[PDB]
Amino acid sequence: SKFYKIWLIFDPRRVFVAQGVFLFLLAVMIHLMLLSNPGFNWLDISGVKYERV
Amino acid sequence: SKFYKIWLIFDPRRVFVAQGVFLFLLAVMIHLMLLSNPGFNWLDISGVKYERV
Amino acid sequence: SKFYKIWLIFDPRRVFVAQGVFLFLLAVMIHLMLLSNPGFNWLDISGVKYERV
Amino acid sequence: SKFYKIWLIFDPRRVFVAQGVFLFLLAVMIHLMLLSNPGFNWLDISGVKYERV
Amino acid sequence: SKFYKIWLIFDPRRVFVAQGVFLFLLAVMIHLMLLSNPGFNWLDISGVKYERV
Amino acid sequence: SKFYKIWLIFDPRRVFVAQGVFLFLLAVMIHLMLLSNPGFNWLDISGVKYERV
Amino acid sequence: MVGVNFFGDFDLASLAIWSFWLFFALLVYYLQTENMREGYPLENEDGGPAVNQGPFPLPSQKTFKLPHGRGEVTVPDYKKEARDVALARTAVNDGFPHAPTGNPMLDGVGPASWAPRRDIPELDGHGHAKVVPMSVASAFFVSAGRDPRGLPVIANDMKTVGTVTEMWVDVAEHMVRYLEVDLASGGKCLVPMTMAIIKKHAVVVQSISSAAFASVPQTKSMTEISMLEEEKICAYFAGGTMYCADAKPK
Amino acid sequence: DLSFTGLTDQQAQELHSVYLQGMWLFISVAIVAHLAVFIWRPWL
Amino acid sequence: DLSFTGLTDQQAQELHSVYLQGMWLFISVAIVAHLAVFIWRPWL
Amino acid sequence: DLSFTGLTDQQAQELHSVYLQGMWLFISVAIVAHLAVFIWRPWL
Amino acid sequence: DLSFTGLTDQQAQELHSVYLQGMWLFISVAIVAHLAVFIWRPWL
Amino acid sequence: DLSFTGLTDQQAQELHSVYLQGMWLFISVAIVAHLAVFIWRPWL
Amino acid sequence: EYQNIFTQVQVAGKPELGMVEGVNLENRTTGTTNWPILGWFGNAQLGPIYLGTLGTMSLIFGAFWFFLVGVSFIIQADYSPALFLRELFRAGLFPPAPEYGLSLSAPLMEGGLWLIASFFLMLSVLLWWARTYKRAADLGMGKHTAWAFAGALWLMFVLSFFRPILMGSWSEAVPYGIFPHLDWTNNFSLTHGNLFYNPFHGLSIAFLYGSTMLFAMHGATILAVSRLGGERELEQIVDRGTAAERAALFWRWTMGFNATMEGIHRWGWWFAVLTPVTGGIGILLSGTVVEDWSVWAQVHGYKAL
Amino acid sequence: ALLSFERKYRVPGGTLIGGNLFDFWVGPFYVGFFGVTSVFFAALGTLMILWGASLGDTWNPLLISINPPPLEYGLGAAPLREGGIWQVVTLCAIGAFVSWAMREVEICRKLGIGLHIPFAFSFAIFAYITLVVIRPALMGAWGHGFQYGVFTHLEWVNNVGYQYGNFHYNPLHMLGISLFFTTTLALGLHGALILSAANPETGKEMRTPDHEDTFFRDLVGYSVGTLGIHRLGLLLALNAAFWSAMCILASGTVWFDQWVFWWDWWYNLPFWADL
Ligand code: BCL
Ligand code: BCL
Ligand SMILES: CC[C@H]1c2cc3[nH]c4c(c3C)C(=O)[C@H](C(=O)OC)c4c3nc(cc4[nH]c(cc(n2)[C@@H]1C)c(C(C)=O)c4C)[C@@H](C)[C@@H]3CCC(=O)OC/C=C(\C)CCC[C@H](C)CCC[C@H](C)CCCC(C)C
Ligand SMILES: CCCCCCCCCCCCCCCCCC(=O)OC[C@H](COP(=O)(O)OCCN)OC(=O)CCCCCCCCCCCCCCCCC
Ligand SMILES: CCCCCCCCCCCCCCCCCC(=O)OC[C@H](COP(=O)(O)OCCN)OC(=O)CCCCCCCCCCCCCCCCC
Ligand SMILES: COC(C)(C)C/C=C/C(C)=C/C=C/C(C)=C/C=C/C(C)=C/C=C/C=C(C)/C=C/C=C(/C)CC/C=C(/C)CCC=C(C)C
Ligand SMILES: COC(C)(C)C/C=C/C(C)=C/C=C/C(C)=C/C=C/C(C)=C/C=C/C=C(C)/C=C/C=C(\C)CC/C=C(\C)CCC=C(C)C
Ligand SMILES: COC(C)(C)C/C=C/C(C)=C/C=C/C(C)=C/C=C/C(C)=C/C=C/C=C(C)/C=C\C=C(\C)CC/C=C(\C)CCC=C(C)C
Ligand SMILES: COC(C)(C)C/C=C/C(C)=C/C=C/C(C)=C/C=C/C(C)=C/C=C/C=C(C)\C=C/C=C(/C)CC/C=C(/C)CCC=C(C)C
Ligand SMILES: COC(C)(C)C/C=C/C(C)=C/C=C/C(C)=C/C=C/C(C)=C/C=C/C=C(C)\C=C/C=C(\C)CC/C=C(\C)CCC=C(C)C
Ligand SMILES: [Fe+3]
Repeated sequence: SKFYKIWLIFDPRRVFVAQGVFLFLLAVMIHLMLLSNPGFNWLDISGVKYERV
Repeated sequence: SKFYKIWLIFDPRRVFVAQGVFLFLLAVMIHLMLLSNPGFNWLDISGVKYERV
Repeated sequence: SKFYKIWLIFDPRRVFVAQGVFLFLLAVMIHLMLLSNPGFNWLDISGVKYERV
Repeated sequence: SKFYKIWLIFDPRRVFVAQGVFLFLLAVMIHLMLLSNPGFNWLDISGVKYERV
Repeated sequence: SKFYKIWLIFDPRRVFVAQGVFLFLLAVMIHLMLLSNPGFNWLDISGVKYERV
Repeated sequence: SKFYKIWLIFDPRRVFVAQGVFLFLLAVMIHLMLLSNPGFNWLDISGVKYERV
Repeated sequence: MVGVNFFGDFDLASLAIWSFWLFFALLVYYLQTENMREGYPLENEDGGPAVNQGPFPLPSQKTFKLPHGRGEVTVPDYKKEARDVALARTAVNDGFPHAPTGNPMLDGVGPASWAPRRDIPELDGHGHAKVVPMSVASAFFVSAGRDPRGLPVIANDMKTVGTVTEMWVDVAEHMVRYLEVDLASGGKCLVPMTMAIIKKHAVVVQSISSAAFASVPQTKSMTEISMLEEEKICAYFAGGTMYCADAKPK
Repeated sequence: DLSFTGLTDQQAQELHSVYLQGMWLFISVAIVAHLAVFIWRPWL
Repeated sequence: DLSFTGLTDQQAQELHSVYLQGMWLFISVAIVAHLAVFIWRPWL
Repeated sequence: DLSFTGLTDQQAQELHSVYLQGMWLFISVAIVAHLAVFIWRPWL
Repeated sequence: DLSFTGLTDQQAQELHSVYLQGMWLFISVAIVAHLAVFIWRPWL
Repeated sequence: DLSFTGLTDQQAQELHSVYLQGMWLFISVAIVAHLAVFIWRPWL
Repeated sequence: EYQNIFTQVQVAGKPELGMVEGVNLENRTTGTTNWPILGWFGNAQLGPIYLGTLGTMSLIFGAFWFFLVGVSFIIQADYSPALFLRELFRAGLFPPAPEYGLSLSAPLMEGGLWLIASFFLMLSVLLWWARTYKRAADLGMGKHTAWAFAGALWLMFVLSFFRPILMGSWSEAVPYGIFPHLDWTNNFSLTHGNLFYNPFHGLSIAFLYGSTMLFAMHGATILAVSRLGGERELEQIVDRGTAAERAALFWRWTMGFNATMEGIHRWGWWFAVLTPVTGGIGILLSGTVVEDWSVWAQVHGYKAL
Repeated sequence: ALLSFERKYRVPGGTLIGGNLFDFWVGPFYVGFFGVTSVFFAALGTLMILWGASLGDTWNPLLISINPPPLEYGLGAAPLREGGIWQVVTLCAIGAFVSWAMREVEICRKLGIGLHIPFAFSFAIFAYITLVVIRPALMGAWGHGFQYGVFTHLEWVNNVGYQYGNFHYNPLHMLGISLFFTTTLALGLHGALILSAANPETGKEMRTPDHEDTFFRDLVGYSVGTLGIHRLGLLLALNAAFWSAMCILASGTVWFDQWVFWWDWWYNLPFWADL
């Protein structure tokens, strides 16, 4: 409920910077897993769906 | 009990950092272990289930 | 018995952190050793039990 | 058998940590030598005793 | 006869630690030598003796 | 004759430690030399003597 | 990108290597010009500007801020050396040695040359004098090796000039830097630890004669030493390595 | 007053509020994206 | 009062309460996830 | 120096008590886990 | 009372006593374990 | 009583006594073990 | 003459705990020990260390990577402590086989554990990089150390991250054994023709040799001018003395040009940094652009025939 | 053209052989007796390299190669077109390298400073002489020296490396590689630390040598110190040179199989021999 007091413990600037870099790397990592798998590579799936688009 | 005395011993910042680190490590390792096994690899499981999905 | 006096000799910070690390690493080792055995690999066992779950 | 005088000389912290590390290593080595032997490997033995447990 | 005076020369900590490490290493050496030789390897001896135990 | 003068020249602790280490290395080396030769390996000799002890 | 080439056999690999050569020529230019912040412009052998100055032009001025209120330093400074040098050329052409016009060691020329540094002590990170006698440091003690204090000091001719009475240490980097010698001449003397060998019986200084010890550059104070005094003392010993070498045995 | 950061108990109110707004925006967008992906190509 | 950390006991009360609230939320979500995964593919 | 750690007699008590309860909870959960695993696949 | 660690005689006494209880527990459990293992699979 | 270790005379005798007792116990147990092992599998 | 190779007499005062210039002191340990066997060569103080968030996280991730490599060794030794010790240099944790491509679906003992360990190794080196940056930032120093470390990290990441992705297979990353990664290096040269005919491998070697030669030269120079206040390199940058002058005149008279006290360290920085920077470029081009550096050299006129 | 502080150091003295006969400068370069010999040796070696190139079929400076005599000439002097040019260049190279070091000695004596630089360069010279003299003499043929060419001496490195299987499994080679890698790392760290102290963050005063002690103590827990880093870099590089020379000297003289089989002493220790 009263989770706001984290800002009394951790510095907002550093937690925002770390959160941003963490989220970016996580997003890139998941997209690259999906492109790795030939069941979720969306470029090739779309190529086959429309018969080479 | 009255476990709160732990925060009298350890600085909360170090505890929070360590605990987040170990939770992240644990989650990454479990997910990768499941992906390595071909009975719990959900991407490939779905690919088989939905006839290429 | 009267084990409590050890906390007058050993720093609780060091002891607690060391026990935490040691127990975590021991548990990881035991689980990985069990997964390597193809008689206690519970993921594969469940795969067999339910006919590919 | 008034051996308590050893604590007058030896640091209890140092001797306790050394004993603990040495005992853990000893137990691990004995267990691993037993697991290595296919006559005392209890994971593979139970597999045969219960017809693949 | 009166070998006690040596504790005035040699510091007891260094002697006791060196001697403990010494005896441990010597015992480990002898056990490994017996285990290395396949005529005093007691694990395989028992395996043969009790029909694979 | 009057050799005790050397104990006024060479420190008993250093000399005794070197002597102990040297004698141990010598005895170990001689024993391993004997064990290497398949003519004086007493374990194998006992094995042959008692028809596999 | 295998086998696919620009320009008819010019590759992404060819492109990369040519790109590197271009970058490396630029980096060599940068490195050379960075290394021209001392000693330029080139002079002629009479103190005037040289006719040739080299293919590389001088870099732009750069400033250092100095801690503990010791101003700023901009380089290249374009200034000429701030000391007179008692030499005289031995030939009207160029490329030949200039000969000392008096005593090379007392004048401070050749291997005895000193640079005109500031007449203030070098400081540690806390603003205190960096090199001091152990009578001042007072928490320093000999930790290993043999203490030279009280030993006789022997010059490069086998004659003893006095005894070691004090060590001067660097309080920032825990090191001995000078030995203070009490001289039978009548006064005191600092000897660089880099120029002394400590042995069981004596400290031997194989760069300076016994007559040279009578005239070692002095310090204003016996509790601190300026960088100028340091230059003069160390230069005196290093120059003795040439101008005292005939006093050696045989 | 407890402050490992020097901030005020109220300054944590405003920072927390704005951080929650940004958080909820990001998560709502991610939720809609996951719904769309799951319709387009289900993974469970 | 002893303070390795500079924390007063009343600050420890609140900090521990909030920590427990967060931990319980995390564990409850993980429990729901495990029930769902067990229904989807049981592993024992 | 009786107190190598800055702890006193009584706060050493309280720390030991909470440590011992935590250890007991860990061990009891481990015992139950081992019983369940032994029923599921006995290794002895 | 000479002591390389500074612990007096009496703390040595109580520390030695508690050390003995711990040591006897460890050895007695190990004895029971070795008996059980020898029954299960003898090794000599 | 010149002493490098710093111990005066009284520690020497009791130290030696307990040391010798432990020594003799160790060799006695080793002798019993060697007799048992020799009976089990003679090596000479 | 005293060669300043070993200290003659060591001295010690109060231990030095560091400069305070914006460092969080509560993250700096307080215990120093003074070890005189090191004081013969360098400093004797085993000083405090700084331990903050980045260092703790980096150590945790790296230690876990190390642990996971060890556990794999134990398992492939078939649990034997004897094989484990006999094969401590010959065993490796190997990447997945080629058939698994870049997918994350390879058995745990056939590349999966390699992937998990590799992830945590990646995390720790990047956190250590951030540490090298932030320790400089907290003292108010320039960022040269972090940039230099970034160059070495670039070679590391082309080795196991960038190039295997561009080749489409984890199987081309380097395994985690002492002898098997040397085997990997040998195999890599053997499969791409001959890596001697890789121009960036040649340039990397030139910068390795040059950085070794340069620091022979620079250490010898500073030692030779130590009679003057030579090794106090800082404060000779801002107040030139005879040590800097004589060091410059030695090399000017010897080879016709010289450096300055500040600028020799730029040469060394660039020679050291260019070794992994240029090396990474040459590995990245191998397989991706050039398959056989021998025939490429023949076509580009520096291998005969 | 003299540097603005150079004049006071241009004094007579410091020579070893010919007194004031050669005690003069040519531009920046000090000459001395060994400058005359080093110039002559370098010019003659370069000019025989060019003459040997003329006798081949390429003027491409990356394909020119002067080859040692065939093995059948042993340690004899070969006909000048059948390995003799290589021997002439090798003798010229030794003459120039040694003359260069002796010239460095004279410059150190004139600017009264230590002789560490010629000493270190002599370690480099020893590695070269091991490569072309010591090892081929023990093997009994000059033709075991390496051919002189920008890319053909790499063919020598390749052939000799693969004679003993994979050359990585050479313990002295391992030691030498570690010293080369470590000296490069140390150069990187030392240059970076100096530059960081001299070039702070914008607007800050220049850092002290205390700050750089503090930087490494914070980063790794240890600081070797200003004097220590130079001693360390010097000895690291010298050991890399020496152990590389020992590496190559051992191969073909005292060891002849694939270097991988050397570790069979550890792998065939009798207790785990058969496992
Ligand atoms: C048969 C073998 C092949 C061969 C195959 C290869 C291959 C393959 C590679 C090289 C590479 C290199 N080769 Mg080779 N090479 C051969 C012959 C040679 C010869 C010779 C005399 O014959 C020489 C001198 C060299 C020299 C070199 C180097 C110049 C270069 C590596 C540069 C570098 O920075 O490395 C040292 C730096 C690193 C390895 C960077 C990574 C280190 C990281 C930063 C460490 C961080 C910390 C770590 C994770 C954890 C532990 C720390 C804890 C404290 C415990 N090669 C032959 C032809 N060579 C590399 C290169 O760049 O090629 C272009 C490379 O990948
Ligand atoms: C198939 C190839 C084999 C192999 C086979 C060999 C062989 C064979 C040898 C080495 C040697 C070495 N190898 Mg290996 N090596 C391999 C892979 C590697 C790898 C790697 C990452 O894979 C590395 C880092 C190394 C590293 C090294 C070094 C330890 C060493 C080279 C340095 C040296 O000798 O300096 C010594 C420096 C010199 C000889 C330079 C001398 C310079 C002289 C004094 C001055 C010249 C001036 C010049 C003419 C002037 C021009 C004028 C201009 C004005 C400038 N090797 C593979 C496995 N390696 C060599 C060695 O140890 O040699 C001693 C060697 O012989
Ligand atoms: C310019 C290029 C050169 C260079 C540069 C360079 N390297 C650098 C730097 C720079 C400028 C740094 O700032 C950085 C540094 O901090 O140096 C002191 C670093 C450094 N370069 C290093 C190594 C290194 N550099 C190399 C190469 C080079 N680095 C190039 C030649 C090599 C080679 C040649 O292979 C190596 C091996 C490190 C000393 C350091 C980077 C520190 C680092 O990466 O930390 C990450 C941490 C880990 C992986 C943690 C490991 C933890 C231990 C294994 C724990 C042990 C615990 C216990 C024993 C038990 C363990 C198991 C389980 C039970 C836990
Ligand atoms: C027969 C063929 C002859 C050549 C073929 C040999 C191969 C050459 C390859 C390396 C080049 C080495 C040649 C070095 C030249 C030596 C002469 C010299 O440098 O002095 C002349 C010049 C004048 O000095 P100065 O007046 O003080 O300059 C500042 C004033 N404006 O001083 C200067 O120019 C100052 C500039 C310094 C030059 C920087 C040196 C760069 C060396 C880095 C190389 C490392 C990478 C090499 C890669 C090798 C790959 C194979
Ligand atoms: C056809 C196109 C081909 C390319 C040709 C064009 C290239 C032109 C670029 C100029 C050539 C180099 C000459 C100038 C660069 C030298 C650096 C410099 O100018 O000064 C150094 C400067 C820092 O200034 P400083 O006084 O030191 O103060 C900083 C205080 N913190 O700044 C620096 O210190 C620079 C520090 C960063 C330098 C690199 C660090 C490496 C980091 C990781 C490298 C990994 C990336 C690998 C890239 C490979 C891509 C395939
Ligand atoms: C297959 O094996 C092959 C390896 C046979 C060959 C092996 C040969 C071997 C293994 C020879 C080994 C000989 C040895 C060294 C035997 C052991 C000697 C020792 C040191 C035994 C010690 C036993 C137990 C002790 C000291 C008690 C342990 C447990 C306790 C609870 C008391 C101390 C520890 C704690 C945690 C309590 C006090 C501390 C606190 C903080 C309360
Ligand atoms: C994927 O790779 C591999 C295959 C390695 C194996 C692992 C797979 C998995 C599942 C790994 C585990 C992934 C994790 C850690 C999932 C958990 C993710 C979390 C915790 C996501 C949280 C996201 C975002 C939060 C909590 C908040 C976001 C807030 C914003 C975006 C708003 C920020 C902007 C603001 C506040 C504007 C105002 C700014 C100022 C300075 C006032
Ligand atoms: C079979 O393979 C096995 C190998 C998978 C791999 C691993 C096996 C092992 C070792 C598994 C078990 C590992 C362990 C030890 C798990 C225990 C995990 C714990 C302790 C989870 C607890 C989490 C508690 C959290 C995350 C606390 C809070 C949650 C939040 C979202 C933060 C809220 C807290 C606040 C806001 C307090 C901040 C303070 C103030 C004043 C606001
Ligand atoms: C008693 O306890 C233990 C078990 C300690 C016994 C331990 C034994 C040990 C620790 C043995 C360890 C041995 C060795 C040989 C360690 C060193 C191995 C070597 C030679 C490592 C060299 C590696 C070179 C490189 C280039 C490594 C990594 C490069 C990267 C770019 C890492 C990132 C790569 C990937 C694929 C990250 C993956 C990310 C995802 C999301 C899958
Ligand atoms: C199964 O596969 C392979 C694994 C077959 C075979 C492996 C065989 C091996 C390696 C066998 C031998 C393993 C060994 C040597 C195991 C030793 C285990 C030990 C030493 C266990 C001792 C544990 C001691 C304690 C005190 C454990 C837990 C205590 C706590 C968790 C205290 C909790 C209280 C805390 C953290 C205070 C605050 C309270 C809370 C609730 C946070
Ligand atoms: Fe330097």
